[PDB]
Order: sequence, then C-alpha cells, then structure tokens
Amino acid sequence: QVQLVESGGGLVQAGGSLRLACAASGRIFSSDTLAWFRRAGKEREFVAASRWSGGGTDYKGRFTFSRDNTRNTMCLEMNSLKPEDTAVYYCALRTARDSYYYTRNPTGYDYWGQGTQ
Amino acid sequence: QVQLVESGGGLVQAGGSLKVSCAASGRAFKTYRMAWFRQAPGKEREFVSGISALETTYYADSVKGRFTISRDNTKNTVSLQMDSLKPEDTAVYYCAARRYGGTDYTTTGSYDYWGQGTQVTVS
Amino acid sequence: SAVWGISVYGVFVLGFYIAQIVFSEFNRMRLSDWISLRPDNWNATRVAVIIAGYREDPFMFKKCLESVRDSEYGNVARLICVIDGDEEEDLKMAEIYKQVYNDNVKKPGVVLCESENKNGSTIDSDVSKNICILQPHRGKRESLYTGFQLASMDPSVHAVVLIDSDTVLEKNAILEVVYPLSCDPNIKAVAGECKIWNTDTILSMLVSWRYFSAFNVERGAQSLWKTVQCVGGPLGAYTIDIINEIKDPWITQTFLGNKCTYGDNRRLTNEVLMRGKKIVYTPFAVGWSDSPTNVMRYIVQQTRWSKSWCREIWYTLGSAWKHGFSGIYLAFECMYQIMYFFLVMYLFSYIAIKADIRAQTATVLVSTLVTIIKSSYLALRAKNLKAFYFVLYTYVYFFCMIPARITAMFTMFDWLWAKQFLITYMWWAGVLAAGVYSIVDNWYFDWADIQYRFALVGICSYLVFVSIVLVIYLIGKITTWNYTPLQKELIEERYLH
Ligand SMILES: CC(C)CCC[C@@H](C)[C@H]1CC[C@H]2[C@@H]3CC=C4C[C@@H](OC(=O)CCC(=O)O)CC[C@]4(C)[C@H]3CC[C@]12C
Ligand SMILES: CC(=O)N[C@@H]1[C@@H](O)[C@H](O)[C@@H](CO)O[C@H]1O
Repeated sequence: QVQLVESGGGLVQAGGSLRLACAASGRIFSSDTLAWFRRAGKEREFVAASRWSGGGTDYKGRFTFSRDNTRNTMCLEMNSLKPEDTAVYYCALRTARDSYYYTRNPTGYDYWGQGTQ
Repeated sequence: QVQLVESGGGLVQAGGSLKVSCAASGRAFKTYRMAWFRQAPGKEREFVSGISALETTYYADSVKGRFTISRDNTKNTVSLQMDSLKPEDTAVYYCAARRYGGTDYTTTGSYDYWGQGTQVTVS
Repeated sequence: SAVWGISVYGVFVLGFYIAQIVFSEFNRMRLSDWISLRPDNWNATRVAVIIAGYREDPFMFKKCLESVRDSEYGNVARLICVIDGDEEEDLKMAEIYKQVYNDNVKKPGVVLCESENKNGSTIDSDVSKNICILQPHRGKRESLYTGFQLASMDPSVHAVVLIDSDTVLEKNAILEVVYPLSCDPNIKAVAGECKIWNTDTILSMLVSWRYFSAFNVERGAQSLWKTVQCVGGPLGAYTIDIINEIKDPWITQTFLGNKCTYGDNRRLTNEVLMRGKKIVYTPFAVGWSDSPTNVMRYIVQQTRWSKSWCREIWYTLGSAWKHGFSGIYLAFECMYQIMYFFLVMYLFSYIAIKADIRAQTATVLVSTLVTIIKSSYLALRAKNLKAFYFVLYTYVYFFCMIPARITAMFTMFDWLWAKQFLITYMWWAGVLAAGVYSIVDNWYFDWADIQYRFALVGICSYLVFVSIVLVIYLIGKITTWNYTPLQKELIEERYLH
C-alpha cells in the first residue's frame, strides 16, 4: 500500500551534520505512526517518533522531527556526531487499523524501508 | 354588459341639495369603474366626478369641495351626493360604466357604457 | 385589518429574528474566546467514535471510515462499528470495514438490549483493538446501546462521539466538538454543525441552506442559554457519565416513530435536559451528509419529524422548569413557531377569501423584503454569494411543510398513499382553487388608478425577480458553480472507479 524510500547519508567525520529524508508515495491517512531506528550486530532501537497530524517524542535535545504534510516527504536532521551513532538507519511506518495505541516495539511496525548508511 | 338607469333629480331653489343614484344590472358590478357626466342644453357632456373599483375619488372644477361620490357594492348601485347647488349646474346627468380602459377617463369615448340620464334643474 | 395584520407579522418576525441573531453572535463570540485560550496540541479528553448504519452505500461507508481515519485528534481510544443486521447482504459493510480497518469483526447471536447481561464484556474481551459488531436486525436504537456498552466497558474514555454511516468528518471536527466539554463541568453534550454536500437538485440546495441557517440561528440561540435539544447524529458528543446514567431510560421507552430506522435523537437530549445538565452547540465542527432529492420523500420525512416533535413537545416543555430563570426561551420559541404557523394560515385564508389586490401586493412585497434580508445575512455570515438562493425556500415550505404539518396533526388527532399524499393533493387543489377564484374576481384593467398601477407594477417586479433568480440558478447548473467543491471531488472519485 505504501513504499518508503530513504535519501541522504554518506561518510561524515565526528564533527559535522547530515540530513536524512524518507520518501513515501500514496495516502497515509494522516493518522499513522512514523518512527526511526538506528542499528540493524544489535537489535533495532527506538530513536524518535511522531504522528503525522502533530506531536513529537524523543529517546535528546539534539535531534528534531520535521515533516511537510503536503509533499509526503519527511526529514530528520542530526546536529553533531559521535562515533557510536554511525549505523544503518531505517524508516518505518505503523498502521492504526489494528489499534490506536502508541508503542515503541519495532514488531508493531509491519512496513519497513531499506537503509542507506 | 351592464345596463344603467337613473332615478333622482327635482326642482329645488339655489343652495339646495340633491341625491342622485344609478342602478346597474349585470354579472360583476364590483369590478366596474363608475363615472358621472352632465349635458347642458348649450354645451356637451363633461366629466364632473367618478369612482373606480378601488374607491378612488376624482373631482374637477370645484367639485372637490362641492360634490361627494360613493358606491354600494351590496346594493349594486352608485350615487353622487350634491350640495350647494347653483343655477348654472342645471343639466341632465348621465352615468357611465367601464371595465377596461387607459389613462383617459374624461372623454366620452373612453367609457363603453352609458345610461338614459335624468334631468336635474336648479331654480 | 390587513394592514394591521401584515405590520404585526413583520415587526414580530423581525424582532424575533434579530434576537436570534444577537444570541447566536454572542454564543459564537464566547466560543471563540474560549477556543483562543486553549493550548496547542490539546488532547486531554479521551473519546471514542461510534458508527451505526443499515443498508448504507459501500462507497459512502468507506468515505466515512476514511474521514474518521483522517481525524487529527491524538487521543482517540477505539472505533465502534455496529451493523443492524446479520444477513448475507449485511456483510458488504463488514467487508468494507475490513478494507479500511482491522479484521476484528464479531457476529454475536444475541442482542444486548434483549439479554439478561447487558454489559459489553460478554461480546468483547480486548479494549485496545477496534471491534466490528454484526448484531441481529432490531433497530437503530438497539445499535447505539451496543456501542455505548462497548465504550462504557473501558474506564479510560471520558466521552463518546456519535456519527452516522454517511457522515464526512473534517480533520479538526473531533477536537472542536469535544473541546468545550472540559471548559465547563456542567456541559455534558455538544452538538456539531451539519452541511449538505450534494447540491445538484433544486430541493437539495434549498434544504441545504435551510439546514445551514437553522444551525446558525436556532441552535446558536439555544446554545447561548445552553439548552440545546438536537444533539447526536450526524455529529455530536456525549460524556460517559450521562450516557451511563440514562441508557436504561432511553431504551426502556416505547418507540413507534419509524420501522428499523430513525433512532431517538431528541429523546436522549431531552433525558439529559430533564436532569438539569447544560448542553452547548459549536459551529466549528463541520459534518457532511446527503439530503433527499425527491419531493415526496422529503414530505414524508418532514411529516415523520413533525409527528415526533408533536409527541415530544410535552417533554421538552416540562424539561424547561428545572433550568430556573433560563429555559423559558424554549416555550417562547415554541409559541413563536406555533403563532407563526397560525398567522400564516390565517393570512393565506384572508387573502384567498377577500381577494384584495392591494393587500396581497403589499404582503408579497414585505415577505420578499424580509426573505431578501435573511438571505443577505446568510451570505454575509457564510461569505458565499449562493446564500441568496434561500428566497425560493418559501415556495417549497408552503407546498410541502404545511400539508405535512396538517397530516401530522390529523394522524394523532383525537390506503398507504391516502394517509401520506392525499392531504397534500387536497391542499394543492385548494390553493389552485383559491388562486383561480382570486384572479377571476379581479379580472379587470384600469390604468387610470394609481393603486391598481402600483399593484400591477409590484406583482410584475416580483415575477421578474423570481424569473431572473430561476434563470441564474439554471445557468449555474451547467456552469457547475452551484456544485459544492467537496461534491465535485466525490463525483470525480466515483467516476474513477
Ligand atoms: C392558480 C394560480 C394562478 C395561483 C397561484 C398562487 C401562488 C403562486 C401565490 C399566491 C399568493 C402567494 C403567498 C403569499 C404569502 C406567503 C407567506 C411566506 O412565509 C413567510 O412569510 C416566511 C418569513 C421569513 O422567514 O422570511 C411564504 C410564501 C407565501 C405563502 C406566498 C406563496 C406564493 C403565493 C401562494
Ligand atoms: C439527525 C437529526 O438530528 N434529525 C433531527 C430529527 O430527529 C428531528 O425530528 C428534527 C426536528 O427539527 O430535526 C432533525 O435535525
């Protein structure tokens, strides 16, 4: 139903910044839960999530969540880098058809996108 | 089609009062415009007073403050009150009826119905 | 006597209308002041959406489900869908629901309203997952009780949202209807504004504008004193405590208004009112629903509504004593409408009998003037030039609602079509007879009288005005300017599939 394509990445030194963009093509009903994951040898960990309509949850003070709501495009820029934040980021979507509860468990995110870093 | 008849008049001295009435026979008298005309022996008929279906009163040549016109739909008749008569007012009075007409309400040809007329004299 | 009657009618209607406008404006201003003070992303109140329908168009049901899913409210607990039927034809709506939402569809063999245990835990076990219920076909009222029980079993929720299966909800519609509940603890129900999306019919636009004006003025004035009576479908809110308290009295009442449909919308609000709880209405919440396009269907629907109102007048008048100083406005407006109907009947009879051209012209002129003023106000408030079309509502009102009211009174006074349309046919025949008697009685021409000229000029101007308005409306049909922008999208989407 929905396809997530990720843009941005590359090799960045400890000092600097970069922007990661996740692209979608279709209708997401403006109610689905959108989250990000950092690591692929470790299990995926929660990074940040926010509803399409509004809101925002961290865990930060350094990473912020931004959307567009008109282009079906999203971005999450990262300020400053540390060696252990280098991993293959993933863009995931959670459907609200089953339930409206908000969970950080990656098993609830049925749809996933290929990483870039 | 309405037929007009006259009943009234008399021989009264100057300053007297007379009551002349006209009776019409027809189908719908409530929607007919009535008028009064007088013919002196030395001149032709002229409009003096008339009343429409909507109780509009028209007078000319001092008739505004001299004569009064009224109609009774229930009795199917029209009457013209006359007060402060003068010797020059001696003339035979003709009543007229009309159903369709325009702005002209003074000429004799505007009204398509007429009556036999009653003689009124002032002494 | 005619001059006195028309003057009294004009001044009385104008005064009552001005009072209603002032009340609605004050209510709108206080609601705007309340809204301006709320913080951003306010989702303190937890609400649940309940949808009930029967033999609904799958396209409309899917669009309603999508509109519900498009809501921006971030404190939605669950969605309750109840279908009044468990047959093969009733499964189409369940399949449509499975396409838009989860496949958690339940088909219980019993009805909660007719079961010893009315608790929702008998048919439901998990409260987090959305549930679909296919109850046995009993009626609309039974469907709502099951949704209330399903919402009541979860103590997390604090209010419920009631919508119809054909209602289209905006993104902010849910937030607006539930926001004023927390503003005043005495508020237990909130009404939502309803709009008619389809305006492709002459009757459809008239009823749409009538509904819009009604919501603006009468419901606004009632909300100013917080004594609204029309709260529920197709867009409304209810607190959990009041529905839990009054569910049993609402379902134990005897229902004979209609068969397998037409749930008791006003009776629930009357039950709330008789307990002394204030009820407000908000215009910011916008709902979209269809309207009948058939004159006969509109007539019978209005007749049913009139019978229901004539049944519940006693209850709505008795519910006003608890409010104390307030609540007298209900009796005032009821007397207003009753005297307005009686005055309309008396004026029509008088003009038919006396057949006076002078008075009829003045009456139609003043009626046209006041209707034009009302249409101008509607255009100013809605910021739309199409609100001037309300001037043609007088014809449809006179030809439909009055015979419907007579039929409603006759049915409950002290052959299926005989009791439905024969009265309307007799009323139309009587109107035609009165008109022909009036025209033949005054069949004359006299241009030497100013009053006759004035009457003819007035009636000719009225005919020219109505003719040019009809011509403009006809031109708008081909141009499709009269079409609602939301209607065009629905038409295009329907064309796509
Ligand atoms: C057989 C034919 C030749 C005769 C046809 C008769 C009708 C076309 C006319 C005659 C007199 C008119 C009526 C005169 C007065 C009124 C009251 C009016 O109601 C209000 O005043 C609403 C006030 C507001 O809220 O603005 C509704 C239209 C109505 C019935 C008019 C509708 C059109 C009528 C019936
Ligand atoms: C869906 C809805 O609310 N329908 C009501 C109807 O029950 C009531 O009889 C009528 C009386 O004005 O008003 C309508 O708005």
